[PDB]
Amino acid sequence: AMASLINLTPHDVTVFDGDTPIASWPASGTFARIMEDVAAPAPMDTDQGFVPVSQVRYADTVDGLPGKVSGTAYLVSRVLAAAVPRDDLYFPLDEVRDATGRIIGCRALGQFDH
Amino acid sequence: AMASLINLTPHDVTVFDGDTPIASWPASGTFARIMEDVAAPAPMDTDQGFVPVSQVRYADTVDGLPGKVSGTAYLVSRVLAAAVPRDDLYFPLDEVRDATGRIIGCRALGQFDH
Repeated sequence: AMASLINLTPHDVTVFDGDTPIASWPASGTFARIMEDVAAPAPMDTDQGFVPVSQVRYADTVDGLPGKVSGTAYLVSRVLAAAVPRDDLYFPLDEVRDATGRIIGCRALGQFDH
Repeated sequence: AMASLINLTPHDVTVFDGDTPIASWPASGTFARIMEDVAAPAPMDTDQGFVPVSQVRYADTVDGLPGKVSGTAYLVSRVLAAAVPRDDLYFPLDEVRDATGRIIGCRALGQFDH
């Protein structure tokens, strides 16, 4: 039935119903992500000239993502949710922005269908 | 040797060396992405109250991504590049922002190491 969500993204997540925030989860301080190692750039010859290109290697595990348990689930980046086919991962869906374009909330959470 | 890059993202991609744009590729109008179908939200019972959650289904192919050829490669979203382990996909790396936080360029391109 009821679950609590822990926010593993760098920003507070707030769901808006119209102008009313109906749920909010503070950034936990932990950022669930697949860690990377960005190599120094090497030059690529393009029509536009020489362009720096870095190879990016990624870990085989996720950092900052707790284990599944009954009754707790996780707010993560959409990119992580796409990469990790777990059914306890939720991401902000339908971003709500202020006039400057800054994200202040979302209209729903999303879950990838597996 | 030399390659041209087609920009399959919604924004112009400009690589900066310091304050100087050393390469730029205009948005082609085609956005390479795995297409989605977002279901109507269903309620999830959370400690924060009832929250709308949409299931998101994704296609088995990529839309807007041309076939590999010698001498042409593709600028795509980092999220697509992560999902599709092709060696002709490049994404903006090390975003350069103006004072308002708007992305105006990048310092390099990235490629995921396979």
